[PDB]
Amino acid sequence: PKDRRENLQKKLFHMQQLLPNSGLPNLDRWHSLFPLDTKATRNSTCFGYPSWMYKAQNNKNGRHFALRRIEGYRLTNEKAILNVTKEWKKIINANIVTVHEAFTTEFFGDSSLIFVYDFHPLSETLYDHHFPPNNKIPENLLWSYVCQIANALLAIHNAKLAARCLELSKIIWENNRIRLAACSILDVLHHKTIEELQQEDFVKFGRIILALATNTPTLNFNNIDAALATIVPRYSTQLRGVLEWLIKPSAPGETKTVETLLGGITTHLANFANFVMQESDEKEFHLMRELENGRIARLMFKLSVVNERTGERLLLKLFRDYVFHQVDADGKARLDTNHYLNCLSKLDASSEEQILLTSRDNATVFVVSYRSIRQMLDRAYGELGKE
Amino acid sequence: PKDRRENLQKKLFHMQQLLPNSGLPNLDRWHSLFPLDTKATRNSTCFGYPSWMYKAQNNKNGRHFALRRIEGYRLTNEKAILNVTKEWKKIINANIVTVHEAFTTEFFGDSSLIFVYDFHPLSETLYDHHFPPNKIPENLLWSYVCQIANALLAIHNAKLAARCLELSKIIWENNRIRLAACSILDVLHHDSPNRKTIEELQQEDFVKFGRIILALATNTPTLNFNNIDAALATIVPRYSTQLRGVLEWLIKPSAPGETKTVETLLGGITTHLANFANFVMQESDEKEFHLMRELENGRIARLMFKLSVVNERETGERLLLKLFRDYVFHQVDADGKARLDTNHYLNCLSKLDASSEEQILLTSRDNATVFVVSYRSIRQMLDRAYGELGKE
Ligand SMILES: Nc1ncnc2c1ncn2[C@@H]1O[C@H](COP(=O)(O)OP(=O)(O)OP(O)(O)=S)[C@@H](O)[C@H]1O
Ligand SMILES: Nc1ncnc2c1ncn2[C@@H]1O[C@H](COP(=O)(O)OP(=O)(O)OP(O)(O)=S)[C@@H](O)[C@H]1O
Repeated sequence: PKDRRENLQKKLFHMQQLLPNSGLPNLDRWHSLFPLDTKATRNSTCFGYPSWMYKAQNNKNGRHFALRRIEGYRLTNEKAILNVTKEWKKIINANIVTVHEAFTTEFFGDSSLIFVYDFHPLSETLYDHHFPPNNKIPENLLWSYVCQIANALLAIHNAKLAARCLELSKIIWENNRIRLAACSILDVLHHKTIEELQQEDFVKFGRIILALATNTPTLNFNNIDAALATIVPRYSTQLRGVLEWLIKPSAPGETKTVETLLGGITTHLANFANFVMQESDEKEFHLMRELENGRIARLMFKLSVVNERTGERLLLKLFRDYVFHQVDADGKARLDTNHYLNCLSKLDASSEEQILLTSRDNATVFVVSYRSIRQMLDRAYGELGKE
Repeated sequence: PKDRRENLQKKLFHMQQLLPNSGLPNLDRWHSLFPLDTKATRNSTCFGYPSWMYKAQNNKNGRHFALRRIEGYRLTNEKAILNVTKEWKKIINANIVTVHEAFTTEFFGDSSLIFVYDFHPLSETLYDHHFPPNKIPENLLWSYVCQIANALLAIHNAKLAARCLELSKIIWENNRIRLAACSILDVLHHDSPNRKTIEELQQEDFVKFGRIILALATNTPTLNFNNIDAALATIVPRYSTQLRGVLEWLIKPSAPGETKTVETLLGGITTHLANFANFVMQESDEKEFHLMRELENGRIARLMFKLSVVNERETGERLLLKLFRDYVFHQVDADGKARLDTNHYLNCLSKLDASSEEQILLTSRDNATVFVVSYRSIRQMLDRAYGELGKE
């Protein structure tokens, strides 16, 4: 479908996107740096330092990656990078943006620390997404968020680690898929036990969901119980119950763990697993249909290698003119992308439909089907492979 | 990849796939019936009647569906088909082959009852897959447990039961399993003495659940009543203790003080549902990269469309596009023989599509002149020339 296709068109387009007038310094291992930031203002609330986001191409493999730059940071200990990235690089999770390495650079005309993450096109912060630069969220979507975050914490926690940074602005959204996008950063900048940090995780978890449910971006100390009571008419009591459990501190004799929360999740984990599957299935049928592009592109390779290098190949020449050199009555071009598309669709299927191939010298004209032409193309292409 | 390319084409070929000499009769709304039974033998153990499987194309929408034929069933009551399919038609679940309708027909030269299901290409029965005509990994077994649990959850919350729960009636396709005989016994037992309650029937599901997994785990197709506890102690060394505990919980009838529900099983599974959920998600992501690649192919094809339109329509700035085409596809070796290289073709057009800043050398027909040019420059010459033809 169209929305799915235009989403994919927007993803591929974001990756190629550049800014011809931009002046950002090329790194030793990176080039084509592109800004990901959506506003012109930066605060040090999130990191303790100003932050910049960029899309860049790797010089060695050419793939695109995301770089989070921390402004005004000087390395005072090579252990702070090495003792953190050694643990976080290993963590691979569908709801955590994977980090690869961390290094300092001086190319920004200052001292910056640079983290590399997987680049996810069209990702926008969960904050900006539910609170635009200027109603209520379905409960199902809220449960989608809880399950995804639960999946992440289970894995982080299975590594004797903690998220530390768990906020609306550091979780990326892309078609209802959310990921933790600031991992391993506070781990480095700070050099306090992991368990208490793990407990704060549950707390930060709760405020994020609570914020979305009550439609309030900024969160205060005073309404952890007030805003908790605004959700009972709009949402189920089960929802309010989970939020209450994550956010409230005590857990007096047996402290909060992810494994205990899961039974709390229950059907939504099963339901959720069902949803991702319905989605993986829908992509499967959508994939098979696109396979034609590969079949069509591969046909164009063959036709172009053969053309213009005589014989049976004359028809193939006459065929290209038929597909692409069509003109209107005044001599004006009859550009029709659909025509290009439909000829090749028919060529790929070895369609039995017939066409008229007039030579430049009009004395001879060939009546032929797409099937025959298709068989002719592979033939000529195969004879070039013999030598 | 080779496997990814080959698996998906095998799906599309199977949906369209034919057998001309079959002699099979078109129904009131269906045509082009293609047989799916892979074996030459039929027993009436599963349904009580011989069964036949077909793929058929719908007369109205042209889409393919699977039809399970029950040979020799005479309709004695319409309430049997309405009362059942109205509840099951409502259920949409990824581990359940969705059922649409049920009707009788006489086109087979007899009395047949027909169920229509969604058609899932390249599907094979869980039985034939693991027991064809060394250990099954534990990860895969939990995947089956999670999927079946997912199905039972949806079924049970609909005040229904699986009824049909066997290896031969579950289809496997790339580690994805689905129940493929649902709503049938609902019909075939719709009219019989001593009916069990949906509550009692729901309990049998759990028992059949355990036996299926147990069967895969003990790698014994045939399972007997005497080894429900015997075959159960062989898996603690091969498999984890959690797994044995769950099978025991599912299979044993007793439900000693309370009877078993899926909601209770779910909490028993715990991390394995997350593991599974995490896995399906990553696999769904990989399809996204393959998807984008194919969409990319569309962009490459659209570039060559433009390029083919311009070429042989020249000199000037279009002479370079002509020379670019020679550069990409008319490459020859030192001997003079053609140098076919799809990779060369591929990487050139990728660079053309990205408006790469990389430069390449374009030699003219006459070996005297060579153009130092970038893909970006080539790209801008290409789009500029293509736009100027729509202007006239
Ligand atoms: N792995 C990633 N892949 C792609 N885009 C990403 C990735 N991680 C982050 N982003 C993008 O980078 C941005 C990071 O968020 P920020 O720009 O720091 O939020 P912000 O609030 O606008 O800026 P502040 O206030 O200075 S933290 C998001 O808008 C995402 O779109
Ligand atoms: N809903 C379905 N969609 C696609 N293929 C299906 C479906 N249901 C069953 N099949 C295929 O049916 C084939 C065999 O059908 P079955 O009736 O389940 O087994 P069988 O051994 O051929 O027949 P009997 O009578 O049980 S011995 C399997 O290889 C499956 O791929």
